[PDB]
Amino acid sequence: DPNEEPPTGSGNGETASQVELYIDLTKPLEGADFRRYESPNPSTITLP
Amino acid sequence: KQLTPMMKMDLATLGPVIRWMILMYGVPVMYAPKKFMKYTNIKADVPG
Repeated sequence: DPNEEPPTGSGNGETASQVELYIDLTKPLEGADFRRYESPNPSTITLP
Repeated sequence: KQLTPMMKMDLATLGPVIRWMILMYGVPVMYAPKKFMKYTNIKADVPG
């Protein structure tokens, strides 16, 4: 179709969106607080 | 931030006397020092 707009923007290797998706897949559970699971403290409840 | 709540620890029995101690570990932390203020040198002679 001579009047159909061809897709563009395929010349940017290692696109930022691809990098973000790769980070989301290959590194899950990043920024989570797991310190509670290695605590030898018998008291796990916070009180005044 | 509480390392442990207010707890009671039993001491050694060196005779017919019962001993124990009460302990607490912690520290207060404020993350934004510029969201607090204070008034100084206030005069109030209500006691007399």
